[PDB]
Amino acid sequence: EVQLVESGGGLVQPGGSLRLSCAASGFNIKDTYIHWVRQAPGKGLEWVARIYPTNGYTRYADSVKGRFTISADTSKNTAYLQMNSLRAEDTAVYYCSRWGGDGFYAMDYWGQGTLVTVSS
Amino acid sequence: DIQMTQSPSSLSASVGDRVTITCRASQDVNTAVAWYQQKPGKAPKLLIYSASFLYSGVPSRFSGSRSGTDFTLTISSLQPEDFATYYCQQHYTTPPTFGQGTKVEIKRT
Repeated sequence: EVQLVESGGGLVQPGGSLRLSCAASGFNIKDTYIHWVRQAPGKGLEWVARIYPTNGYTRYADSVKGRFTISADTSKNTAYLQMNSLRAEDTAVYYCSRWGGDGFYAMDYWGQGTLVTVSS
Repeated sequence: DIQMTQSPSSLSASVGDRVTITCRASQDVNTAVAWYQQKPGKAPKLLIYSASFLYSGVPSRFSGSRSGTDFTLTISSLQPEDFATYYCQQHYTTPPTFGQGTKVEIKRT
């Protein structure tokens, strides 16, 4: 039942805020790295952040650095993306995924996508 | 934050055709390249990892190869369900970065 389920997107105006959810099932968040990857309406895939839920390690893309925070609740087996100070440019379908395991750093499982629209 | 340059933007072909997508890494990335497919409104799906290994369950008509900085995906005999968009990715460093995509469409006429 290895699956990622996302939640939390909607319409939100410029300079607003949103918390998306990626709840793991079938495996455990602490073990793997969790990625959020977005995809703007016309465009391709763009990596935004990453977290290792055992040690708490995060890395972020420049676009998002300082505006967004990725976090993990290991008891709940859920990761989060807190997106504050939302620019119109962040409108995309957000996807969390994982790295399979050791020596397997391809994103083998992804969630369905949650859409964040940002306009007036 | 190595860029992956993907050729072509799109192509048209038919059921049964052999097709080849290419990605060029701007730097040496070793073998740390994966290939994803994505159909519209759906999430990506891993096809190939470590530049040439088939992920479980993916159709044996798919193969990856590498030569230097160049990574190639061939689909040897296109089936209906293969008309989708394909992305390469490198994950050798942070950020993992993606090719801009190749929509593989059917020639209608």
